[PDB]
Amino acid sequence: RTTRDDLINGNSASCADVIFIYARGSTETGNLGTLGPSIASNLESAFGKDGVWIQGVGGAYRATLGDNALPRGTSSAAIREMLGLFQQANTKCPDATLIAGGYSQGAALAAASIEDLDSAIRDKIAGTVLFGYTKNLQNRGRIPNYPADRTKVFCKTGDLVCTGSLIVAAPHLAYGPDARGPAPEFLIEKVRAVR
Repeated sequence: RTTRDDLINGNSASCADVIFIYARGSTETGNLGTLGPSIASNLESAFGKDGVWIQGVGGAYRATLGDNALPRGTSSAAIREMLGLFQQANTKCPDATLIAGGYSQGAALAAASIEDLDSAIRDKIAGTVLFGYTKNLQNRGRIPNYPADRTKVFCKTGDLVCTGSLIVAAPHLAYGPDARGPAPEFLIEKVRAVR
């Protein structure tokens, strides 16, 4: 559904080979929102249901509208939450390949948490997909400290949050097809290339 806690509910003896951590958009449902379940179903078709753990960023990430106006596009508490989930994946499942994603405020959250990681865990994140990336212009289409070749930004023409605004126009609401197809396809290609 819109809530997946496979990492938090898993343990070191049940580790999947692939762990996907995803941050939803502002005021979205569960911990996966509108796009996360689509990405998860496509990953599960490729790796098998037991080949991948799906984990949304819940806990202290409350995905409030107002926190988009904070300097990094989200709150420091949300960033600590997603950093703790990357650390939990690295500690519980040292051999797992990580992949990540986020929509809107969740894209700003994924970018800030990846920036703030140490290199040992960051280098385990084989690919990251961002949709409606609210810091696209500000970060010049990149995630700080993370390679461009591991990054795939879905920023539709006319999605004004990708050009420095916070206005949500119809292209911001149109990432469903990307979440069902090219975004999980990119993550799967990066995981296959490493494993």
